[PDB]
Amino acid sequence: PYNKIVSHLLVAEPEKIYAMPDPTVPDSDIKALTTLCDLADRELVVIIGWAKHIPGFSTLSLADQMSLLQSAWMEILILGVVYRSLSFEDELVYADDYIMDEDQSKLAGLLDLNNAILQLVKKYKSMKLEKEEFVTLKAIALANSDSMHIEDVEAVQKLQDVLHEALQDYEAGQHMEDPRRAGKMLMTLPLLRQTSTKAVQHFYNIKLEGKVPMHKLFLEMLEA
Amino acid sequence: PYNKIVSHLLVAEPEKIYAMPDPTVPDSDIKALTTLCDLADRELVVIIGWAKHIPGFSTLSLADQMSLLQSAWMEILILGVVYRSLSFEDELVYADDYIMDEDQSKLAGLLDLNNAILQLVKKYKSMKLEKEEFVTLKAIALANSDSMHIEDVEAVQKLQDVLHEALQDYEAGQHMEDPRRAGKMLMTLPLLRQTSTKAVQHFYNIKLEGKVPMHKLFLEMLEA
Ligand SMILES: CN(C)CCOc1ccc(/C(=C(/CCCO)c2ccccc2)c2ccc(O)cc2)cc1
Ligand SMILES: CN(C)CCOc1ccc(/C(=C(/CCCO)c2ccccc2)c2ccc(O)cc2)cc1
Repeated sequence: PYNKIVSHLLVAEPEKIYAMPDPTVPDSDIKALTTLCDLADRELVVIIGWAKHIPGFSTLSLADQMSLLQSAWMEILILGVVYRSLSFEDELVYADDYIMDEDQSKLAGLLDLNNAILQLVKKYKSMKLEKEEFVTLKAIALANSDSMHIEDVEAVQKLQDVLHEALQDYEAGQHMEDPRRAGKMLMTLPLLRQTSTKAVQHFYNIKLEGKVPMHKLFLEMLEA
Repeated sequence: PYNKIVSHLLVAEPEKIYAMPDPTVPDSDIKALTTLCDLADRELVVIIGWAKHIPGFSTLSLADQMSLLQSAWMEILILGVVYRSLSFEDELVYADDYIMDEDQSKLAGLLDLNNAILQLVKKYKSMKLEKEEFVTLKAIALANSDSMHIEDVEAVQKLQDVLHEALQDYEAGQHMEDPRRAGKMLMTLPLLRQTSTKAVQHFYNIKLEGKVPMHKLFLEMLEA
């Protein structure tokens, strides 16, 4: 039987979300970016709800909740896309109704970025990443997000340790064939940070945030 | 059984390299970058030599050797500065004769970058990073560098496994008090990737490679 943290993360895992592109609009770069914005906004709503079910998270200060989300939001988005794309070949499943191939990535101006995201997909395919590992890694990505402005270092570090421990216990219980599997999972996190870093700077480069700063969006969602 | 890997990493460890900045040139933005360029080039020579001592490295093809180095070189340079800087406060020690504080970083346009490196120093200070840990994470950084051009994926995966095992063996025998210490060390690698990624982008933005691309320098250094 799974440890309570992993099983809790499984029940907290949000339902499928759809991109729902406008069928009346001819495919273009603008259409793709519009659709991705629409998708991401819907996702961010449930990601904030999800974070508040990560044990420890809701009892941190508003400031610390905000810092972790500010630093990790794109990693969580991308990691979901990666998990969704595992049974596919050279394709990114943003949603069940929105799957982007190489050509479509080029048109959207996302080729180099999604190439790196396909690297992640490739690496998780060979490790045969399970859903339990995925939700836990997502939580760890949030907690291990390296914000510069943490107020309660001990609480955040305890949260990291709690989630690391949960991973390690799951691997000890479910993958005795590989005593080093948990560490292999943690070693995938640098490429996640890398691509997320490049995504976030592309995000600001082309001004997809709009007229309202992310900080202001998160504060709205967190105190709703 | 004995594990010789950490021991050979320790004997493979290069000697101190000195900046030797010109004592007749006015302390300025240009002087810093010149000092760092000339130090880094000498550092990279011993790094290539060091990498040749990593078991499995030089049995890779030249293309894969070059590919790991292309992806990792800045992480290796940075982790060295980080380790040299652990007994210092809010200062980065590029060499024994070249230490840079907050004000010198502004002069050189490196503040945002060095604040992130100091963030790494602060994290390692708290865990009490040991030399054995340091050298092994350097080796892991090389092997886990996520190059997109790898030919023999399996051999590179094996090298990662060998080094990961070494760290875990080391942690198990020497830090029984924390059964999760190896994983904590691995969770420091994202911030290093982030930091390097940003430094390499800056590297190219201000065009410090000069008239000879880094891959050409590596080919040259590897053939000597
Ligand atoms: C601020 N709000 C109004 C809009 C939210 O903005 C976003 C717009 C797009 C994205 C996304 C991407 C895809 C990145 C990998 O291909 C992006 C990032 C930067 C520039 C262009 C596109 C995105 C990523 C993952 C998703 O599951 C959904 C959307 C994430 C957020
Ligand atoms: C061909 N050759 C002249 C290339 C020179 O390459 C370098 C020049 C400088 C650097 C270095 C930095 C410091 C980064 C952290 O503070 C840098 C990077 C980008 C832009 C400006 C400075 C550097 C980093 C670590 C070192 O141990 C030595 C030098 C690294 C490489």
